[PDB]
Amino acid sequence: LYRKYIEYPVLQKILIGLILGAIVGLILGHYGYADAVKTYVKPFGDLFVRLLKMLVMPIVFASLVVGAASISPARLGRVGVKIVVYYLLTSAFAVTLGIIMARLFNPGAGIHLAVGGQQFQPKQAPPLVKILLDIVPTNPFGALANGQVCPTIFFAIILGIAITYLMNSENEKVRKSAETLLDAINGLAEAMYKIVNGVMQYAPIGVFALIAYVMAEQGVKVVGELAKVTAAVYVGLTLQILLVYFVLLKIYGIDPISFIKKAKDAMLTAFVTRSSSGTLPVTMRVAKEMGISEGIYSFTLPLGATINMDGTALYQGVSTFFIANALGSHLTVGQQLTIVLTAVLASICTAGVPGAGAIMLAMVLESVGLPLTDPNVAAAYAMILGIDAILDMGRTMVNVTGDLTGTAIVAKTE
Ligand SMILES: N[C@@H](CC(=O)O)C(=O)O
Repeated sequence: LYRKYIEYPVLQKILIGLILGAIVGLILGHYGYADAVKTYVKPFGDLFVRLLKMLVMPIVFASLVVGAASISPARLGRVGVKIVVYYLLTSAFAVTLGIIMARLFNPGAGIHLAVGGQQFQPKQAPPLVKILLDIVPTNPFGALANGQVCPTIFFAIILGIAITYLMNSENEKVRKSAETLLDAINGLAEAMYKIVNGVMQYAPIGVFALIAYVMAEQGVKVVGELAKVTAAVYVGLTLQILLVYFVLLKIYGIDPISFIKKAKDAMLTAFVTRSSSGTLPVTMRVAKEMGISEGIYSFTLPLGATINMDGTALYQGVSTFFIANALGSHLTVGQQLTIVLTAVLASICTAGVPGAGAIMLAMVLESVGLPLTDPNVAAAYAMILGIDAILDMGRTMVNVTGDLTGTAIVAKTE
């Protein structure tokens, strides 16, 4: 409780809890009595997970309403077309590379990391037609509460475009009312951010508890796959950086070395801060240094940062393959491309704050193939959750660099 605790700024603090916990969990004989560590520690971690889920739902709604309504109807045009194409193609290629890398490493298992035995293939997922139908909400509040992310996305975009056509109308009462509504929702969003900042400080203890249980449960071989898949992701990320950007910058006429030189400044703050939003003003400064047009970067940067996320999509595909191979599941081609589409939609919906990235994974699993209710699935989810902390660090810099690439390419064409 003592203030100095909250005064230590180092995000390295989290890693402290990562290390100190694992050691204790690693010591099976004198400390790692599975039953006692289980009963005592597990709830401290479930508390962190439970708290983490709370942040997700309203942030999506408020951020999308404000951003879409303020940004898109105003500038809507061919610039929007090129940007949308770029973002969607990048998401697709990112998930493609994640799949290819899971094929290359095969990180998931040497022997089934979950106990298997009841790995029997899951209940068949619905065909694509009903998935696409679901994207539109059968009822807004009913689907909002129950626990569905995407239809809230739809409804929010709708409401925002509506308001934006609205405020321009003549009658003053209408303009005033719309303004008040918008401001209220924006205030809600700011509040949720302020809460995120706080939760981050409790996070370390939860990391400590979760990883301690993970280590003490299975012991030595949980770290064999864990690092393997870890590297599988990191390489998969670097490739995305090298091939995608160097090609594009090369094609349109920027020498990539100087580009990354310039970006390193923002990438440092993205990696260590573990958050995408605060970098956005740093991104605007970097663009002003990069030689990019004001209206274009002012339109694109917020919209890209909220909408477009590629590194997280690769992380989700690779984590999905991890789960599948740990459970004792093997994925057919149709299921693979279905994962492609579903992960595209999930990366689109993703929130944009540190931990949220894991949560949307639960969506893809539920949308296709493996349901979450099977205990082995949650068991492996627990293993993922720990390393997610470090993986997010590189995912942040990847996403920011991709958005910068998009804006600089568009501006260079014009
Ligand atoms: N906000 C994270 C992703 C996430 O947590 O969903 C990032 O930018 O890397």
